[PDB]
Amino acid sequence: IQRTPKIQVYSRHPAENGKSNFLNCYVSGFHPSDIEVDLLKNGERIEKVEHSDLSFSKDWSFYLLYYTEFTPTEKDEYACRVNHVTLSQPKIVKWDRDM
Amino acid sequence: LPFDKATIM
Amino acid sequence: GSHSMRYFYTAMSRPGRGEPRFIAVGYVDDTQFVRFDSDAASPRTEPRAPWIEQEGPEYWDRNTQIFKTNTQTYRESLRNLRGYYNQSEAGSHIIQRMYGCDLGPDGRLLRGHDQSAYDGKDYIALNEDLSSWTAADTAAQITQRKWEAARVAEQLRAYLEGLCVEWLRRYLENGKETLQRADPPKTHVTHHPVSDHEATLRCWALGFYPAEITLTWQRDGEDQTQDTELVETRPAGDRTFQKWAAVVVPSGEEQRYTCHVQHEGLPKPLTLRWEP
Repeated sequence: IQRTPKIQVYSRHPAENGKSNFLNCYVSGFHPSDIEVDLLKNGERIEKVEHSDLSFSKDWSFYLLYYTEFTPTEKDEYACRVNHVTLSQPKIVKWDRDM
Repeated sequence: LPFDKATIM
Repeated sequence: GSHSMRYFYTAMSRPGRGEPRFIAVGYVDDTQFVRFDSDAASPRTEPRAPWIEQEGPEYWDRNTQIFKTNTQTYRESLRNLRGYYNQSEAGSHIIQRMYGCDLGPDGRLLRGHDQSAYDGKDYIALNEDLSSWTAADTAAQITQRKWEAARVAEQLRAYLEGLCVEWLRRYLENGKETLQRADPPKTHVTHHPVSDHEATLRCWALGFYPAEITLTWQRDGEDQTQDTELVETRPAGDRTFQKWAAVVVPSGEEQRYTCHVQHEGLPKPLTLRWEP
């Protein structure tokens, strides 16, 4: 009856330390549509994160893009925290520049 | 432009 | 090339948390151009692409009237489908609809679509003839009788062959600089040792539009479908899309692997290798 989200965390442009970019968290393939998505900076929730309007794929599963402006560095850790009815606990996916 | 009606299912 | 228009509707009940929410979004290919949300502070059809902004107040008012009426109709439909499945008034349910028209490279109607789902499962679909229905079960057969009585298929056929194609062609002209522009993927191959005997080859495709792309790895010219890790195509947030395909290869055999890229924007398809 329910489908768990696929999660991808990545940047809009290839990452360059000290250069402004966008941090994206793309959640897709989930059902039902209610979902909680946070972008994290060193485990702390980032404010003013924007997201795309709710839409869905040919198999009826939903997708959303959560994004925020960010300036990556060598030491700062970025992640996406997702909760859905299908998950026992929030899933955290770390940002990896090569993924 | 969308279809002008949604008919009760 | 080929183009399509689609509207996507989501109607979601939420017992104890108010009346069902109705969402409508409209797309031309992979470009969203409108949104309507019954939960917005002031629900109205809003533009989501710059080329639709030139549409007059009569366009915006017409869209808003249709979506406001659909908000009410879908609340009635959710009540009905709850009854058809003998479901309790406690659970949250969703009706989805996706419909629209496909044009061929000559701009002529290829085919029309009208499909509905209940809780993410096919429920009722307009057949390709645009005259008959495929009902998934005995609940959907009730909807099918109602829709035949209101002559829904005939009204949909007139729209799909008429207004749908006409407005899609208008949008394609008004938005021709983006909608009729295919941006080819920017590609590269990365290499990362996973051990002393194996390495990951990752083939990247960035900044392309539309989202449709083919990324494959070959070993000695043989497709590696099973051994390839393929991520879902993902939006960059600037209209373009991204994708990558990875293979774990034996150290010293990297040159036996080739990445193949097919996309509408490329003058010619690509064959890439890891360049040490």
